[PDB]
Amino acid sequence: MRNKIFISHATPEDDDFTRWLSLKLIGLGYEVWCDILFLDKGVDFWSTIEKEIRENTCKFLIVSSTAGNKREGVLKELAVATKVKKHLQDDMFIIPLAIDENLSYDDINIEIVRLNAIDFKKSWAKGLQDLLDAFEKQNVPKKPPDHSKSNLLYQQIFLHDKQAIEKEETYDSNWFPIISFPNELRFHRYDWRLPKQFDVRTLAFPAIRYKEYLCTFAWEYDFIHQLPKTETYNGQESIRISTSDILSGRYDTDFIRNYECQRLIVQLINKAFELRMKDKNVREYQMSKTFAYWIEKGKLEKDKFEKIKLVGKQKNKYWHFGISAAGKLYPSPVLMVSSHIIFTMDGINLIKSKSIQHSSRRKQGKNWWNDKWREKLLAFIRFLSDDQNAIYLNVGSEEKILISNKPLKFFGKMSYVTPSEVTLEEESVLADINNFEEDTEDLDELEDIE
Amino acid sequence: MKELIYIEEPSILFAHGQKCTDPRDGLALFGPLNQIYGIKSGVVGTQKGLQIFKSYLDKIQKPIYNHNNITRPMFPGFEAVFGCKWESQNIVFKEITDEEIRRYLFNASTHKRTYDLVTLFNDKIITANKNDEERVDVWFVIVPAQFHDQLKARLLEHTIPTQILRESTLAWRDFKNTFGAPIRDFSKIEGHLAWTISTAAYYKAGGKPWKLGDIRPGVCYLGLVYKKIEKSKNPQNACCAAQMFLDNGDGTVFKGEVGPWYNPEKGEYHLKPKEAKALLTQALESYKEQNKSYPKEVFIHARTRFNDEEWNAFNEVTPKNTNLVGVTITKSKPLKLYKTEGAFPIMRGNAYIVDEKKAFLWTLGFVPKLQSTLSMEVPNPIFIEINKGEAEIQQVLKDILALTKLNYNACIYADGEPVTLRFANKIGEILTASTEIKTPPLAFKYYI
RNA sequence: UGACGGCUCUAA
DNA sequence: TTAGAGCCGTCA
Ligand SMILES: [Mg+2]
Repeated sequence: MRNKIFISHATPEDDDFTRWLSLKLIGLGYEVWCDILFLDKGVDFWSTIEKEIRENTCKFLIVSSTAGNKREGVLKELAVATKVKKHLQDDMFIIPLAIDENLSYDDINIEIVRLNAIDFKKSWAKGLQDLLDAFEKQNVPKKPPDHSKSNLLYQQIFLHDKQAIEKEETYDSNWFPIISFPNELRFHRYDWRLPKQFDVRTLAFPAIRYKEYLCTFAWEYDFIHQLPKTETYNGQESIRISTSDILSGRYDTDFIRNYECQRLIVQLINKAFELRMKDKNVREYQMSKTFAYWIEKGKLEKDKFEKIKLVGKQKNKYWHFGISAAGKLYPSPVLMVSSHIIFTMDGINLIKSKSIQHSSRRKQGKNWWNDKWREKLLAFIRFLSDDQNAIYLNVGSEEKILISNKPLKFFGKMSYVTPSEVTLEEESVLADINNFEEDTEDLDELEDIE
Repeated sequence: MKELIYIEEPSILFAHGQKCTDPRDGLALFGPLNQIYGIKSGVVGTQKGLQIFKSYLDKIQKPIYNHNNITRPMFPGFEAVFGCKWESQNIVFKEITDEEIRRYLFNASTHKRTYDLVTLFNDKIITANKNDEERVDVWFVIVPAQFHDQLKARLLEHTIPTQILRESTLAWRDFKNTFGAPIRDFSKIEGHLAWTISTAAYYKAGGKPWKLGDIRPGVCYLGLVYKKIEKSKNPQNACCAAQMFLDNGDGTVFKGEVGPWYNPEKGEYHLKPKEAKALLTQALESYKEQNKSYPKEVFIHARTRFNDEEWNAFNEVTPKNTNLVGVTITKSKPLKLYKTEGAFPIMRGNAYIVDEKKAFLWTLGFVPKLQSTLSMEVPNPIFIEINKGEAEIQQVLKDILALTKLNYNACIYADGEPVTLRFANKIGEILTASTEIKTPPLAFKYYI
């Protein structure tokens, strides 16, 4: 029953080739035992010495790379290995699998150079078969080769360690549902009440001009200020379409089908956003193809709102949270926002060059993750909200759309491993006066270093 | 209030009949499918790059570590993972004789310089592959407007694989910036950088590391996606490229008929029906040639919606038994599904379905076998819809997840978008570099 | 001008 | 609605 191979290595230290060597050793047919390859009750104990090093081993392998002369784990087992070899009165029992090249000839454990050492420093191609040929010439027992066990045992080691777990949990979307809408949509057109030269994008209320068919959402008497001769008309001759049916697609006529109306509502639901940004006291940024809106410097309680740091300083520069909106209504009438980070030297004047803005943007969001991002997005929506339940976006004089602030909830099935604390990094809390107190020193110094 | 859905990660197949989800983990344990014993990969470059290449080769044999060695696992060595010899001596290591440093006069034409440098490398490779007798498998080029596409374009007609590397990547540690910093800091990804180079250069040296092994027979995941050429005189003229993909990943590529398929007003891309029949039939006949049986389905993938008249150009060349459905793939439309609690986003493989045609799929996230997310910030999904035809949305979702893992240019855990898209993206640009050559070859090595 | 991801700007 | 390009960190 003596058909096993023992592996000794620094399990916690930088000895990770023992994993792949053991898998190949069991893959090639040899029955190999290592510290990691037996992980169901602790890692290493006296039980390894108790049975296998005496009764169930054929070779003993030492990873003498960096601290073999120093580590107690490699030394305490080697002491067992040396005397158990004498009890067997064999010749070749321990093998010095030297790994580190930096281990000089004058710096090596005294108790390992007793037997000749196979070489792995320059390349494995010399060492992989060197174990193989030595085992054959020494008649090491060999099960018939099979890689099925190597795959099977590889999964077991890293199955409880990490895999998908079917535990139900919810997710917070980027989609803001819309539940209240004006009951009707009106199109005003006489071909003479308005000309085709003046700008419609600058109109006091959301409305744009097409080549032949005009669109708006207000009455005929709400556009006197831009140009006169509009209030004299009556609303009975306007083109009224039920909004409750304009989106479901049931409506369809000759001038425009239902799908043209869907594109029109999107244009109106988006152009109307810019007017609400003059009511919540935020600055506007000439973003490409959209508009980014961010809160000014120290407007809220010390650059932060609701214990969320929506505004902060990145070293020399000042960063501010901001969003850009987009209204889509295909699966359901919802509002969409694109998260943005906007930089300014002080706040009086933004940085003229866009390249520095993006490059600085890249670094700032680098140390950001899910919750650190999600909580900072919902914050900029709740403040923008004119009410706790929803926001009030003005589209008409007496009718306004209502967009909820709480995003829609999606619940899944597979989230993450059952044990908590996936990454035990930077969890302690110390008495600090400013955020990133010691962190900025680490970040700034590394930039100077590299 | 609605409900999400998750798709199990498809398991690729490796040598010895062993399947492991991670391409890097399974390859080290078992090895590639085809064991190309002779890896005589030649090198063609300047002497400084050559010794940089020579230094890198011995580094490949030695293990290369990532300072965070759980998200980007070990790279023990080329002879260990693949079992195929490769050193700095068996190479032909022919030298690009570019040490001439003299300037009689310059000219205000960067394209002329770009054409000159590209031309100066093509002839050297040509003069070698014909004169010699030994089997050189790769011709790695070293570089001290665009170069890569035309360098591959001219080399495409000669049927000889080539890879271009080493602007600053191979010797990044010494090739720092002008202020004592690594201009491309790979200290974090040192182990992973050698992973992709070893896997990719092995594949284009006649290799084929891994192929999918949980498929239903009789399928064909053809990839058809339009491209654009900025050098075309006709404003609407742009290149269309097809792409045949089977389970093994070694399909065929046929250059589609270039023509004015761009609509500035409608903002869409469609071809004439007549040539649509030929492109599908040419691809359909090739699959029958390499399989002897007509497919039971053709999941032609695309990234732009298509009209109906083009669809009627496919329903007649397809036999009665065959069925074909064209799935559109998009990612611009965002849907960021932040997790309720914790800083770890949703894992890859989760999908959102809105109807029988349109659906969202997350191919990025913290992998339950990596403890890390393949994206910087919270990752947006890919919007995929069944444009025309009738199929099962779950099946294409599962298959499109599977097809994302079969990328050979890189050995990452799983590509964000299917290789049928990204590989088509680069080959189209290569085609636009030199449209003269009618290049139908099955091998992707002269492309990737 | 290794690879992936991320947004960011460029027209049509 | 879609591409092409372009900087840039490397995934708690
Ligand atoms: Mg490549």
